Amino acid sequence: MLQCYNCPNPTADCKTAVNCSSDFDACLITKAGLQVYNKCWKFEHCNFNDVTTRLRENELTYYCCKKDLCNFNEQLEN
Amino acid sequence: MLQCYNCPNPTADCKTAVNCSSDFDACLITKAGLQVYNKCWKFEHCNFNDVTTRLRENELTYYCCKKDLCNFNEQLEN
Amino acid sequence: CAAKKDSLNNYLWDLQYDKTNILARHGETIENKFSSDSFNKNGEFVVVEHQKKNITNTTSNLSVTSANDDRVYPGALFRADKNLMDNMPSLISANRAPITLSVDLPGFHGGESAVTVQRPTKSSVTSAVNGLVSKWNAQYGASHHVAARMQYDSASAQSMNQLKAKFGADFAKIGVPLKIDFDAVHKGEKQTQIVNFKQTYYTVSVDAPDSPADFFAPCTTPDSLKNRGVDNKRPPVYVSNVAYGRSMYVKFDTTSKSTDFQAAVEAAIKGVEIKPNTEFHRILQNTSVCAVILGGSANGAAKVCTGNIDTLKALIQEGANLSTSSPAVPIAYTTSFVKDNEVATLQSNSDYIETKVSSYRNGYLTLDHRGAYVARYYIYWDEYGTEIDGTPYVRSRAWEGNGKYRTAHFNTTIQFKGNVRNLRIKLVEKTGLVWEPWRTVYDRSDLPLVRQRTISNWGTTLWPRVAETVKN
Amino acid sequence: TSCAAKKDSLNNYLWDLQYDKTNILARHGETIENKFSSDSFNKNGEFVVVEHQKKNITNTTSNLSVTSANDDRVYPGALFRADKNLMDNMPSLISANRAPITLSVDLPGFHGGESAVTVQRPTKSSVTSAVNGLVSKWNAQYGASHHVAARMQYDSASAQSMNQLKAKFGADFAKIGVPLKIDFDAVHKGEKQTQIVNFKQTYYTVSVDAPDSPADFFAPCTTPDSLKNRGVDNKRPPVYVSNVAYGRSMYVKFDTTSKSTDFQAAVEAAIKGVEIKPNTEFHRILQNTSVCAVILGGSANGAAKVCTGNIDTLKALIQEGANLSTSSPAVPIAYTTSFVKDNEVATLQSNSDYIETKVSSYRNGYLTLDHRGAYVARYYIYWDEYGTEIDGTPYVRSRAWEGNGKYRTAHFNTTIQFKGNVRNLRIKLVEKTGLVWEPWRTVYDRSDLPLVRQRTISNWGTTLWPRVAETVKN
Repeated sequence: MLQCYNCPNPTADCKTAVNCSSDFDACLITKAGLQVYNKCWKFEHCNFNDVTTRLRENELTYYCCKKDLCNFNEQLEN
Repeated sequence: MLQCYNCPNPTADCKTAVNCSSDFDACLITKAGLQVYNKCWKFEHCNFNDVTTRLRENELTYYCCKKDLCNFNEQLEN
Repeated sequence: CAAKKDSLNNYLWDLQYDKTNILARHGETIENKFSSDSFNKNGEFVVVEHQKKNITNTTSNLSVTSANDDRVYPGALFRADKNLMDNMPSLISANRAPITLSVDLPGFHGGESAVTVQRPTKSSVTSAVNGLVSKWNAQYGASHHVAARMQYDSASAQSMNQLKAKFGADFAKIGVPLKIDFDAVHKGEKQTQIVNFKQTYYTVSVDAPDSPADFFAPCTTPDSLKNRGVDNKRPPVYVSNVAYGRSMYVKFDTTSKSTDFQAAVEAAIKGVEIKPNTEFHRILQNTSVCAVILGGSANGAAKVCTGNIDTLKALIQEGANLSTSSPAVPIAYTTSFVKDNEVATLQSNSDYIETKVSSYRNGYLTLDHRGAYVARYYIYWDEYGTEIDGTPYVRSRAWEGNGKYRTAHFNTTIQFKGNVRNLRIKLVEKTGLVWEPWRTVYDRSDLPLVRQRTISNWGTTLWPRVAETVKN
Repeated sequence: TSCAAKKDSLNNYLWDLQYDKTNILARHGETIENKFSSDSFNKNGEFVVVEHQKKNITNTTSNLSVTSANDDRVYPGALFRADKNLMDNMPSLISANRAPITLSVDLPGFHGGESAVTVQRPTKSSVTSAVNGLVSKWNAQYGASHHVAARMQYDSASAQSMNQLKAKFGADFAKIGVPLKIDFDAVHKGEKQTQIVNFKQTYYTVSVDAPDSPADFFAPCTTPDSLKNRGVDNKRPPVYVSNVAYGRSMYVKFDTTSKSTDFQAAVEAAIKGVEIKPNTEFHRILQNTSVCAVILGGSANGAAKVCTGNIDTLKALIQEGANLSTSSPAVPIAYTTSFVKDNEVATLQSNSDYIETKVSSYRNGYLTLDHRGAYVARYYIYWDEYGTEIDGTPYVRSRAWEGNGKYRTAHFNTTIQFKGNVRNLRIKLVEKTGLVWEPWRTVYDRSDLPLVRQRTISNWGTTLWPRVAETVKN
């Protein structure tokens, strides 16, 4: 349904791509302080409050999209 | 709340504006033959299969949008 | 005469034409095109979008006007030629046979709703219709109040070519009293909407004769029609019925850049809430209205187009429902082919370049830290976006000076794009202390992108104070 | 009985420097107003849209590039001012009487104290020789043994303007990047899409030890006025090269004439490895991606030459420098500076406004209907037209083939044109099998089927035994 970078743990260089499940329709890449997340996501949860709570990161910047392997780290200014 | 013309049965000129329930994020106007429906809708059901199935029609065009009272009849060229 | 009575289904049945092209208009084509540009004139930004599109309009109900009123009456005969497609049909003169007419109107029994005109002429059929109305207002005038059946067609004003396809090839001469700027629409300086209203009281329809000969006097020969142009290239039609009432063209326009304009105009037509402080109210409160009223009589134009959404509502109520017993005139007519008595349809097809407009207003946030202690800000916001292709994306942002150890009198102003969303501001304060070593003083979210926003914090390390101001 | 002591005074001067460690090393490019433009053209089929909009790039990094121009003044233990020269990647040394300094190298093997060396009075040649002496000792004792793989890091950016790339890759990117012969006018016209990527392969890092006290670095009786005069103050604080990375560095230009989105994701996916295939998706973009790579060294290495290659050219250049051939240099590729006051790593902020151009295209398709069946047939064809309003609000408007429920007799043939952006194409045929009021008999009912360059649906046979076929193309 959609292909995106999904690393179950924060890593500066997420390189593993997976065909996300039906449950997921969008993709997320976030930079919380010094940690970087990449995973299949739901567009309805592409808000500050949801990403903050679901990743346990007080301060962050995030990006959401719906194209294959779009959520690479160079999409956020850093 | 999204505002949308919603008439429970087909009519030529639907005039009853209503605040759509929270789950409704779209506005539907569809011309099936000579019947015209105006309803609060869901963008995920703005689909030939979903529209025909739920209105008991086999031949139609439809228009969906996200703005207030956008589903007026002149929106479909027909 | 007889046997000679075979102009009917012998010359008028063997007529060869394609019912759906003989009355079809096409315009020269435009290849797909897309274009945009932005102003940045006011404090506003403004974007103008040009896009190629097509209008295909097929209607059978044709408009009555001054230039054609003399030729439009029930039972009249036309050729399905270029004159009809220009809404200026040419009469087929000929020694006509008697024809029967009928009228809606409530009441009437058996055949009292019908009348027979011996020599169909504009003058003669008119007097025949007036006489049939001259008396329903006698047996039933007091027994019934006849309402109007409202019908209208709306279209954005983009080009003359697309307006002709929407309203008729003769629209240029109807839309002169309407001072359509067009140039102002193409430059994004104006939005305009054209609406044609038709309030129908009653319609006079023709009783389909037994045979196509029934239409012409006896001893009318095929050659007699093959000499007045009636043929395969220009087959004949007759006015099936004619709607009586009041009609007008209305120009809605505004200098607003709001994208809810069309939806607000149409909501005003329909008589809806549009409530004190909603956005539809504020749009309609600045919409210029410009009406020119027509019909048979001789149109009449207007004067200087000065009106508002209220002028509209009065005319509706003034034309809706019966007028001063007036007809109030013929407003529409429908034609049918002599062969099979089926309703003819006119088809219009035109490409055009549409113009769309949009604008947002930049906002400013000023942070004045005139208080003790070390302040600290955490500001975020989301950028809703769409690539080419229409695919959505969300890119969140963070203030350059997020979490910087401020100090004494700190002041700064932040500039936000108008399309920013979900603004977020948190202010903390260093209190040299374990337990709550930072202490929140201001923590608000889902802020509104206002023109100006000022957040003034002061106080001490033990009781920081803070105030907030807005401005539009 | 006299001097020393005053080491206290120098320590207080360096500790009490007051600067904003961010804006002290921040760079700012040109400014531009919020412009938004779009235009289009029609290469044979292919409807191409180019859209320009004003963006901003902000970059913060502490990993500065080593070049031929600054190699003279970049060594572990060098002192600079956090001034304009450093921001331009041409730092100037602070001349002063220095103290010995201890360097360390992070190579595998070694014992405690073995991987470090002291340099009496560090200078460019004294530190370089010291480094070359440690690697030479490691290669002899553990070269045969340990095989070291480079930690690789890459920074990507779309080629849009020389100013935004200078903000991404350094104030001296121009000069460094003219060998890749970038064509900006071609990008903004939608003729090309281009990606610029800096690859850094680090074999090992030479680092400086904790100085214990910011006084020293310098001689014993140094007096803080010696620095005050020379321009070392809170307007231009002191920094030191805390470490220098050694290995292999190169710049790579990816460009294609494809008007496709997903280009950035395709190039980034290839760089990351990943089965870029399923021999279709990104596969087609990467068969059309030219690769131009210039490698940086010191012996005039070359320039690549005239530049030409593909993703397989890239992947070979990567795997050639994945390990030390314990015979290749020993080229510094990057260096990091830290503030003398608190030994905190210093970061350089660079930002610049620029207009980015994006491109998208769709190739219109054709549908052919051939009805050669002994029976009457009709067609029912629908499709969806998606769109976003001027803002970004989406909408969808369904359509119907003008010649839908029309009777088709004997031999009926026609082809239909479709914009490449239509979605969810639908097709139904049905044939007259009985009387008018009896339901038609459905031949061929298909939905949600892709838009190809050519689709032709032929139907034949007789009313009681109808037949139909589908072909697709390219």
